[PDB]
Amino acid sequence: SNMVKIVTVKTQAYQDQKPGTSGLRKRVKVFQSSANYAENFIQSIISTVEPAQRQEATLVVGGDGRFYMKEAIQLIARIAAANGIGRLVIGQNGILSTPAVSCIIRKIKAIGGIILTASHNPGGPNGDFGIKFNISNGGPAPEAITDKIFQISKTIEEYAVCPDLKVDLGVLGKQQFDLENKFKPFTVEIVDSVEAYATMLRSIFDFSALKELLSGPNRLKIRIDAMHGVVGPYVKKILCEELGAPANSAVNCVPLEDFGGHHPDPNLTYAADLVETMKSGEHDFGAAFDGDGDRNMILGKHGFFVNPSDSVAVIAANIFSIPYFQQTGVRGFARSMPTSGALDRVASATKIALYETPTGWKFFGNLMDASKLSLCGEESFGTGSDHIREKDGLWAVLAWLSILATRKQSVEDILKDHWQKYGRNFFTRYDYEEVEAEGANKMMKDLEALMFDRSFVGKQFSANDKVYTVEKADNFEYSDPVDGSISRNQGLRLIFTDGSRIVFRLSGTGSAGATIRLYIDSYEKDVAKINQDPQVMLAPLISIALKVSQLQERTGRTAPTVIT
Ligand SMILES: O=P(O)(O)OC[C@H]1O[C@H](O)[C@H](O)[C@@H](O)[C@@H]1O
Ligand SMILES: [Mg+2]
Repeated sequence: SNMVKIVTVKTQAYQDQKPGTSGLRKRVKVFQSSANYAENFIQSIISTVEPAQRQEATLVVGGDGRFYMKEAIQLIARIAAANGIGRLVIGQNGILSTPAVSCIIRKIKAIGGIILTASHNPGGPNGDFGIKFNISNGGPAPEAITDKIFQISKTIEEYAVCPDLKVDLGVLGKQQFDLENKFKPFTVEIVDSVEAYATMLRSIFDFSALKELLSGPNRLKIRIDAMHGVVGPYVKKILCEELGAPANSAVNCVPLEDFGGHHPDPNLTYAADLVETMKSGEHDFGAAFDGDGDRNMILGKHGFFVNPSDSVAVIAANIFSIPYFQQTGVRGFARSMPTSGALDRVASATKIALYETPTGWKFFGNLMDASKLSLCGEESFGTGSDHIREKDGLWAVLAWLSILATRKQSVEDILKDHWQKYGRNFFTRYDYEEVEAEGANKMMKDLEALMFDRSFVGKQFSANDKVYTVEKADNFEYSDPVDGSISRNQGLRLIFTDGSRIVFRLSGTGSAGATIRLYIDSYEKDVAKINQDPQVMLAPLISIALKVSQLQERTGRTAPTVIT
């Protein structure tokens, strides 16, 4: 069973195996009931590697532990072997967080990786399955490569497979497979899921300082919720075993194939258990990760909610508490365009460049690969640095713990100090889910044409005490300074003279009919206004956003589906 035949299987192409920014995501039942669905796609990824480059190539493979992952990893090995891929590096039990895969690709100079995750979407027999492809910089495959995969998948007629090859995913070490009529062996390395990632973090952060923060009498009390997803064993081996947090600090830290039956998505309703725990007042700091570990929600004593746009501003303002940045320097800051302007206040005060990018990783990774980006953030619970080429939720928690250790203040007092220094960007996102496309597209086309008229800049909108004056209004465009690409129609912005913004986007992650995302960013300098309820302070700007867009009239919605 270490010697196996290579066979050619005739297959039929599917027409919809189109990777997006985040991979190919289908319902598990589709993968199961569509013959050769996964095989076709895996073969299609590998066909993008020139045969002459396969023998010396390594692919990193792992996923978030959801149902169907181990069957898929076996299939990757069976096809990789038969196609002449020299070596796979696989996390034990198939487990690798998305940041760990990025770490390992870059550490061992793999040609890329295949991540078995649908991120924050549910899993289990009735949920979703995802297949991501990352390339040699450890980041997501860019669109030129995912298009080739899609093209290959639509006309594929056969794949090569080693049907008798079986990998033991549970034991560490090197497994070799001799292939019938092939001279060199196929090699699988099962590595510890956490080791390489933990070794990386060990050089970024001061584990001594953190261990002192988290251990003993006056320890910072923390509660970390992996939501039954991939970050679980990372929490246990790093925060508990190595840094000395008591074991009760790690909740939902055993990966479950169905993520305990819930969405592994960190926000106030999907992580309501963590929130309710934090309300008790016993713990100083709480955090939640998504299913594959690149997203994070940060909570403080009493359930104080650090909104992600503030979180990256705070890290930016205390960035040299982290030894990595002490030693590399700060090459730049970035946030997606819809993210709040809190980061800009910090970057302006410290004379560091601020990149405002369209939604999507590739803009961040481009700037990182150019040595221009050290810290980036997304209002959708994303924080990252150039230590890898994916966002990193556990990294962001360690960043926070490092800042708490040097600041010696509560999470809430750090935010109050921040807002007093930079002013506060009150922020919320309204999601209108599954609105009819005709209404939503009409709402956007009409609003854009309203904004383009000569009189729109300088117009004044008032609601209560607030007056907002239009400084600029446009449909966001981005000329990418690395790859030359021009990204257009990236979101309608109403930029007011006072620092506030309204942003409208249509979601590019198509559900079934459009979803509208309305971002409200209201800047406030007054000290008697910075400690107010955000929804109260955002109401004037929300009123204006609905009035000028005519959203209720276009869509029939009187209320968002989700407020964040
Ligand atoms: O285009 P949208 O629907 O607004 O989604 C954009 C989002 O897609 C994924 O969920 C990524 O994890 C996020 O980085 C990104 O913000
Ligand atoms: Mg994710």
